[PDB]
Amino acid sequence: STSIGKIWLTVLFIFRIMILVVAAKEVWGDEQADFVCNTLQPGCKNVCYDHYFPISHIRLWALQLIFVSTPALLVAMHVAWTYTSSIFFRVIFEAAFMYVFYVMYDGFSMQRLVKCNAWPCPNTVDCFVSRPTEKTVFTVFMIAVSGICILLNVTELSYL
Amino acid sequence: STSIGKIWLTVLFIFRIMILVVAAKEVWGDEQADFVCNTLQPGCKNVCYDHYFPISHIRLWALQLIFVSTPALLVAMHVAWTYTSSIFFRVIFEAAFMYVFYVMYDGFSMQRLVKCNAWPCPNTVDCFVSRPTEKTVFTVFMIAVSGICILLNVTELSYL
Amino acid sequence: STSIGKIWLTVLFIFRIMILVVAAKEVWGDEQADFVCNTLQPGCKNVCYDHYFPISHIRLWALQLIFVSTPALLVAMHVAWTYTSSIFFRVIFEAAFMYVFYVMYDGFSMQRLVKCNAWPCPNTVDCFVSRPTEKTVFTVFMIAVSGICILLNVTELSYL
Amino acid sequence: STSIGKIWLTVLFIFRIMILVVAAKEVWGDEQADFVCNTLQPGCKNVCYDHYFPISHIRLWALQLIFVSTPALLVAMHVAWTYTSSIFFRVIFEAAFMYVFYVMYDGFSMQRLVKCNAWPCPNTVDCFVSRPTEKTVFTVFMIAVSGICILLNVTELSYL
Amino acid sequence: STSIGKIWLTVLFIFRIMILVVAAKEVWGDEQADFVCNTLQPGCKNVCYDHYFPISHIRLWALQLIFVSTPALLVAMHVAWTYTSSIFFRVIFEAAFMYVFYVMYDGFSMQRLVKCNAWPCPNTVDCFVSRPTEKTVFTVFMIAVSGICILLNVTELSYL
Amino acid sequence: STSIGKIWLTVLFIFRIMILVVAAKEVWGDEQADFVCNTLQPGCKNVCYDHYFPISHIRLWALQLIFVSTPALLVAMHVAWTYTSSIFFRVIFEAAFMYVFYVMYDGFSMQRLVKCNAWPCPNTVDCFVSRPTEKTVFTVFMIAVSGICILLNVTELSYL
Amino acid sequence: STSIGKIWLTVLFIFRIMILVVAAKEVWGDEQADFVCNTLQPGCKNVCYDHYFPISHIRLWALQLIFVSTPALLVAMHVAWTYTSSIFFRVIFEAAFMYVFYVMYDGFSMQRLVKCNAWPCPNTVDCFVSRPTEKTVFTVFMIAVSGICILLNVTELSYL
Amino acid sequence: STSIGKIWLTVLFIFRIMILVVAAKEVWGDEQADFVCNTLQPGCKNVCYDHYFPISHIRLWALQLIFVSTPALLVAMHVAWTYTSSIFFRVIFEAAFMYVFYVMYDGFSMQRLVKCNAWPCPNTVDCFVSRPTEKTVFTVFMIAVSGICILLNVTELSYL
Amino acid sequence: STSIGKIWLTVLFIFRIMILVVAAKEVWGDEQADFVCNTLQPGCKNVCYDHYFPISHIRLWALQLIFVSTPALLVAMHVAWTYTSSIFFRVIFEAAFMYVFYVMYDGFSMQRLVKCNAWPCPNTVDCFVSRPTEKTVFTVFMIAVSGICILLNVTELSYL
Amino acid sequence: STSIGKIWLTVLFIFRIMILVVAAKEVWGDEQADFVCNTLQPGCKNVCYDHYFPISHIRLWALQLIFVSTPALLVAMHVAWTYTSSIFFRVIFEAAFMYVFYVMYDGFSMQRLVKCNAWPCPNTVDCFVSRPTEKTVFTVFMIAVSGICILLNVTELSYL
Amino acid sequence: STSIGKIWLTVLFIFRIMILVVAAKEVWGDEQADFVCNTLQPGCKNVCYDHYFPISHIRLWALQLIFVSTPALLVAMHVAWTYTSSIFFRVIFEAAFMYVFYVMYDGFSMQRLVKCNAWPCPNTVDCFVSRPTEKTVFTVFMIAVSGICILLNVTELSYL
Amino acid sequence: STSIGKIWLTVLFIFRIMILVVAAKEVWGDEQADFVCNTLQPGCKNVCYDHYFPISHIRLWALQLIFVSTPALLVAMHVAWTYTSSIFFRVIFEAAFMYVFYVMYDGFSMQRLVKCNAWPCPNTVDCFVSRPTEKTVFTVFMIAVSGICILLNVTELSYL
Repeated sequence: STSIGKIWLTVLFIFRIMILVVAAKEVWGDEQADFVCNTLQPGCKNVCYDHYFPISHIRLWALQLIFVSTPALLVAMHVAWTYTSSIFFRVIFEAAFMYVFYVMYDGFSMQRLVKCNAWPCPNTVDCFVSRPTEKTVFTVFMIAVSGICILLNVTELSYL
Repeated sequence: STSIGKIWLTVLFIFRIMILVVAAKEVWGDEQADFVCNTLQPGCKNVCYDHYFPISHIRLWALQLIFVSTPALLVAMHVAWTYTSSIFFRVIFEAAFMYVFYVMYDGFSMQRLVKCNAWPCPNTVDCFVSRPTEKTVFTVFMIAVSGICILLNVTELSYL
Repeated sequence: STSIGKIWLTVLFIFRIMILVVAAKEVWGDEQADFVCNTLQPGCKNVCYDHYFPISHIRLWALQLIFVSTPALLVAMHVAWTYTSSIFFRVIFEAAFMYVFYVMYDGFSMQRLVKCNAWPCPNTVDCFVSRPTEKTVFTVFMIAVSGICILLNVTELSYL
Repeated sequence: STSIGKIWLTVLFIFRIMILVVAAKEVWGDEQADFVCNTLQPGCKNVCYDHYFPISHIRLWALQLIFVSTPALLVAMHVAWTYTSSIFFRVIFEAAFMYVFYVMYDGFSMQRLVKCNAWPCPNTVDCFVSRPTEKTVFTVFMIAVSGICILLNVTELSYL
Repeated sequence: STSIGKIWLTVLFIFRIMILVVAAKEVWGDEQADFVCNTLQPGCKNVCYDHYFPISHIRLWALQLIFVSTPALLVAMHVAWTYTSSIFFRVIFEAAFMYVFYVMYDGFSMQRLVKCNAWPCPNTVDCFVSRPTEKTVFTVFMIAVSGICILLNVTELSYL
Repeated sequence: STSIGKIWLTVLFIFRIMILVVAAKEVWGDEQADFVCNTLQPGCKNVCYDHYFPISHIRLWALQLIFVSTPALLVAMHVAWTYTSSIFFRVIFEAAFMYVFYVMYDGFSMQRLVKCNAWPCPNTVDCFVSRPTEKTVFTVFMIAVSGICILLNVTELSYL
Repeated sequence: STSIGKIWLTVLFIFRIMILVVAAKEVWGDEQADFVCNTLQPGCKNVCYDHYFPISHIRLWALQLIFVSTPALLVAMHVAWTYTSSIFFRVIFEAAFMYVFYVMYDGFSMQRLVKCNAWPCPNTVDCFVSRPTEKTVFTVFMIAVSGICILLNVTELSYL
Repeated sequence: STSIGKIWLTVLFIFRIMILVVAAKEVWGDEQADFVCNTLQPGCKNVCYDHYFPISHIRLWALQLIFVSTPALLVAMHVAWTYTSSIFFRVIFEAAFMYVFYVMYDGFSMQRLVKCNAWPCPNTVDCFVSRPTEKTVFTVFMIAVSGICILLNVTELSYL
Repeated sequence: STSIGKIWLTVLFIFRIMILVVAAKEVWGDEQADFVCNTLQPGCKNVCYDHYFPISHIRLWALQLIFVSTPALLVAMHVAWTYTSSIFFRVIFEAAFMYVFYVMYDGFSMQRLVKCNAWPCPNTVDCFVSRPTEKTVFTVFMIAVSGICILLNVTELSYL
Repeated sequence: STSIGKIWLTVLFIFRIMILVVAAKEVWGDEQADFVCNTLQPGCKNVCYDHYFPISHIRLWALQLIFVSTPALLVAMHVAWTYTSSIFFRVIFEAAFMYVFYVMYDGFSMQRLVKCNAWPCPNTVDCFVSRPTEKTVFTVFMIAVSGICILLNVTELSYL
Repeated sequence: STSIGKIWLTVLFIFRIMILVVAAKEVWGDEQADFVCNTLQPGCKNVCYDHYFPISHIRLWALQLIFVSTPALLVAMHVAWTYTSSIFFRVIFEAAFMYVFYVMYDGFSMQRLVKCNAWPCPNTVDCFVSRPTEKTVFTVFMIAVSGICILLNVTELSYL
Repeated sequence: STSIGKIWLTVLFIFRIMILVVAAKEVWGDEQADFVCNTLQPGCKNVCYDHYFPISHIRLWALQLIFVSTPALLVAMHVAWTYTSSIFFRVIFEAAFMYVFYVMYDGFSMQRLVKCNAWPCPNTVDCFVSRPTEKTVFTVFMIAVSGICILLNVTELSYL
């Protein structure tokens, strides 16, 4: 009847791990040498990439998995009331990274072209990103599992 | 007499894993720097590659292995009627990825040449893909095991 | 007196694995960026490489190891007459890959130079392959163990 | 009431490890070929990089994890008074690496541009670093866990 | 008094493994892109490298470790006179690879420069090899352990 | 009172391992393509690098760890007076590699610039090395642990 | 009253010469190395340039000046009825080159961009011409003087 | 008293010629390959150069010398009232080219940098012109002689 | 009635000169650096150009003008029967160069593409020539004047 | 006794002409493509060259020859008191260009290296000029003849 | 009867001039940048070109025309026996340059390929010359006129 | 008997002119882009070329022709004792340039290789000059005519 969510959290936990490590260092790994900017100006590349990518998706997520897994290893070793507390933390972190995500990345749709008007860059330049479609797809999966994990976590935290 | 399919599913499960990991990061790994486009136009490469490859085969498959393996880890931990349910999910996911596959990739035959008429690209350009033959071959194996796994799954789900 | 072949099959099984993984991703890994074609024509490289290498040796072999190892994991889990059946499959697969091998690759001697007259390629071009000698050597070892495994398998399948 | 800090130290220990290994060889790994200097002068690159990066962050930290983990493996095997000693060492090392860190790296804010006036380099050149923002972020996390680990360690060493 | 050689063989076995894997894919891994030939002639590189390196040292050795380790896994599983037989094979293989080694590689001293007069190569060209000194050093260690393993193996096979 | 050194040797043994593997293939791995020589002369690079680096630090050390770890696996399996013998070997090897180290590498301070007057190289050329500072630092740590391990080993070998 | 046209013909004759030789080998001289085509395909340049420029303006004109000046040197040396004949030829040649001009060059407005779909050229490529504006301007001057020379020539040939 | 201007016109006529031919094909001759634009975009060069240089100064001037010299060769051959007419034409042409000059070229001060936002050019690019100072100087001389020639021509045409 | 041909020969003589010198060093001058061959093979360019262009058109013609003008300067200075002799030579030379022309150059139509299978050139390569159309046009003019000069020369040599 | 200076002025006039035209377009002609600046920054070349060379020596001189030759063609045609006037102008122009010369060019010694800190140029860059010695030499000759021409002109203008 | 040779010498004198100046700076002018050597070795080009071309044909000839024309301007101005003297010099110079020619240039047939084994050049390299055929042709013409001029000069010097 | 030298001076005067202008701008014209230095160091080229070529031969000579021709135009216009004076100047200038020549250029033999150790240049570099042989040859001719002109000039100045 209740606490099926424990299962679903384990399922989605392992799921998220596998979604990352498989596509982890085989999608975004090449996202420094594949940022073709249409200029001879040295440095404009690194500037624009730092501009539109303060953090790469995979790092944010990996952190999110840690901060959301930390209450598990927290509640495991407590002694040799706390349940609901660790679970509430498990809500708010998740929600936080989702927020930060949408703020840094207007929506869940990578734009093929990105303009750029930083300093080394003389004027508005046109820099191209790698495989925006596919990254968008993986975003949709991980935000989806995020929303699920939230909703379950909220419901079973509402057990009264 | 029946439930030999449990064996065949384990066999083909491990099989599919081995078919991937062996040829996984040793076939498609070089499928970004081996997409020779016949133009000086910057960016046309990444655009055309994103066009004809929203997702690389191996990612789709890896997902398919997860969504089809999830009902196993689901049914394993249930308590400390559901059988047929997890099995039916195990059908529909498999079939789904096969459909998505054929839609994104007209048939199971990579074309050596691909034309391209996106934006950075001035007109219809001629971009060449890497090793289309061999990838086609591996597609045939994995779709084949897919069809098998379906057919078994349907039959033994038809046990009445 | 008999079924020493079980040992020899285990020995050669592990042997073949070790011959691969050692020289696996340390010989053929560089066999895309080391296919020097004497032309400016874009794409002629990928075309000619796909022409004379529909599959790289290591993939064929890896498959062969799987299809020949599958009857082992097959016979292991059967219940919780079949022996000779799994063994006969173990013959015919092995023989098949040897045939396919010799057909795709006229004999067991990589030619240093390969001509090529596909479409992007204007006329007969001269493309050079990497380390043909050494690959030939490893072919000789793996076909050799193949012939051995066949001969043993046939003899002990002839036990009557 | 007391020695909850043992937990928190294990938690943050494993935490720090995971923060590193995830972003370890996927952030700073490319920090040699992504140091774009605006000069033709050979060697000025390596000179300026050695100048402003005598050590890369990750090495310093990794050492810090070892010197701070060494008193654990020290106190574990002692026989087959020392507690407070190993703990005090565990304070002073941590504090030391924090100091060294702030000295080598004026504050916790990587500057996008760095000037350079070493020998091969004719005059003040303008060299650009990769992803200064993101590295700054990870610095903030690891110094943060550092300050926590200090404060706990000091308090529970003040148990009297 | 006798069969100390069993120890010494285990010691040197593990030794040889460690000498390889450490320097294995960190010395010879770059021995394709570091074969600087002083010509514009396409292909002359791959030709000359195949000429003076039919096999790279590490492959020969790895094989030698397998053929010399095979009699161990052979004698281990025999039943569920042979001792001296497996040991004699263990002699002759070792000696064989030492012979093949000295034949392919005149002595144990890599020459910095190598001339080359194959076909694509118009005339005698001057091709430079990478780090000949260091490879020579590792040759000396592995041939040394080889000679030791031989001598022990011969003596204790002479036990009468 | 005595044989605390057994602990300290285990501590520093594991320490040295961790100092290597962490910074092992993440510092010196790029020390072939980062040896910028100020000449068009082909080959002068490989010549000068072989000149001033007959061996890279990490190899020497790795060997030293093996030759110094070999008396441990030696004394472990002796039967199924020797103590002091294995320990004395454990002294002299350590001291040897320290000597060889200082001879090949005048002191423990990598020079940023290195001149070179070998054969392909027309005259005294100016070749630049990568990150000399940081490598110097790691040298200081490993020689330091070396001196410690010596001093302990000598003292407890002086137990009488 | 009449034969002012003799003057005007001398005036415009010398004029046309000066308009050419001044801008002759200082405008169109660089119209081979300034035909930037957006493709790597060898030869597509020369093909497209030959396509849209069977003849460069200046050659056509120079010929026109010769064929229109030939009746002058013709009528000069006749002996040591013909007047109207040489004059009529002087009309029809002029008119002819004007026609040929407008046919080869749709109007008197060089287009900045020119597409091209010849053979070496894979598909419709985008080739850019040099200084189309300025050449258009000089066309307007020379066609203008052409129309004048015609009109005068016709009128004074209509003297009856 | 009057018609000193005939002298001054001959003086300045020959002057202008000499100012051109000396600096003619030794200043602006290199003004196609010295228009460094900060972009990889093919064609943007020719576009921007055609934009800000519909005509190069020297052509405009050369024309002006012809149209202003034409009334001289006109008045010379008139027969074998007209004076003031040829002189008035000699005014209005001169004034015209001065006007056209100032319109095409905002003032007599070449700007070192010129932005550009034409079609091939993705956005506002920064293109650099060659030796803007020196060309400005020669403009000042030729406009100066122009103003003089005007003023004299007007005065002596005002002879009544 | 007769010897109008003297005029026509002077006319066409001066004509041919003017057709050359105008288009002389402004068409074929760039016919060495505009022979784009689709190969990296050094030297294949010069080989193929020497193959299909033993002589450039303009040289052949220039010679023809000299050998055909030599009988004029011959007959001019004879003293201080011969007429028909110098005229007959004037026929046969002209005819000769026309023959040689058609032999070296199959017809009067330059082919855009030329294949080439000389020695440095590995196989049949595809080399592109510059402006084949326009050169063909000038050939048609000069062969045309050649045929005229012949026909006149033959007729008036047939005066009897 | 007097007006030998007329001779000396003709002598030095023709002299100066010959000194220029010989070394004119054979020294400074290559002074745009031989201004090697040690930076990748586009445009910094043209900027720095315009900075330190507002005018090339030869232009200044050529002007000086014209303004100093203009009083000759002035005094020649005066009619069909003025002597001293044209001669005084002949002094002041000469002196003027000498002044302007020394101002633009600190002394008569071209510096091999020139630093530069204009806008595109990030900081003080090091740009190298071509053949500074030789240009200095020719400066010394032309300033020398200048001083002579002055001194004579002043003396014979002081005839009273 | 005699001294027709005066004519023939004038004819061939002017002839030789015209053969040169036409093909003079339009054949050998590009014979420095069209000497494609198949090596990366800097300098080997200039070395090999200096080796096989101590002097270019056209220089030798031009000298020969001067030394053979000098006795004409010699005999012209003698006063305001010598005839035969100037004529004999006119023989021996001509013959001399023919000898020097054949010595420097084995025969009158340029070889397409030339090997080269000078110092910078590591070993026998293969350098390709430009248009060897055509230069050979012009050699044949000029040596031919040389032999004629000799034979006439000898005969009419044999007038007795 | 005497003043044949007037002839010989005219002969050699015109000779020297022709030797220059023929080989003038067709030998040394390419002596800036053909100074191949074996270094990446920017600027070292221009430095070394300025070092070993403060002046190119042809300039020195051209000056020498002017200073030695100036006494001719001097003595021509003297009026509308001086003879020996102009002739003595004609000696000393000639001798001077010969001296300066031998000083700047150790002897009359251009060395193929030239070392260089100026400032930008890090150490002794190896720079290669173009066609040293041929330039040496022309030096021998012009110094030869120089010595002749001297000797004649001295003798006939010794007429008493």
